[PDB]
Amino acid sequence: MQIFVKTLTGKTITLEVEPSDTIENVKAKIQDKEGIPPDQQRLIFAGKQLEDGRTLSDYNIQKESTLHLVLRLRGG
Amino acid sequence: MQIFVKTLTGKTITLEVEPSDTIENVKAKIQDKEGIPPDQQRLIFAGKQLEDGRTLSDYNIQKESTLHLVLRLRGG
Amino acid sequence: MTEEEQFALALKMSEQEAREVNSQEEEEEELLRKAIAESLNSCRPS
Repeated sequence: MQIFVKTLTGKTITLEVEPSDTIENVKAKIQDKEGIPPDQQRLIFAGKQLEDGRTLSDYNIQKESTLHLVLRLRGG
Repeated sequence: MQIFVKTLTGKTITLEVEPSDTIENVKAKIQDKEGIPPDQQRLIFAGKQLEDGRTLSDYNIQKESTLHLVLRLRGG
Repeated sequence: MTEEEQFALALKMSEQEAREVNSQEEEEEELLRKAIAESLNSCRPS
């Protein structure tokens, strides 16, 4: 399937994913396209922050869904 | 973690420390780099002066925080 | 040398660092709140 991710700068990223992908795999797909370290990435969907050990189907995320990517600075 | 210390001369020193380090250990790390006796060093953070028997976590000091190093004495 | 000017300078730089750091902390907390609230209010482009 395909999903969309929106940045704080108002850019939209498109990601190819399966419902069984972890949020850690989604952070790694964003790192591969944008260079952003996974420790600096926060993903929000339907008002809920998404956790590394969970999958897209645990949040009922489906084709053409829009996620909100939050980041600032520092990694510790 | 790392912290920064600014001098009266406007130099920035970088120190490797843990939140459990005493202010006495921070004075000793400054003595090792700059040769300055701990009895002559006054350390300030967020406008508050720091005490030898306290630790960086007692002042809620975090990574890449800026401390301010005061020198000399009150008399002149 | 002078101690009083240099001392006041060190304290003043320490107060500016404290003020702006508290600003970034409040701005980041309010950003997270807004992002959650907007993810609930409208998740479509608008």
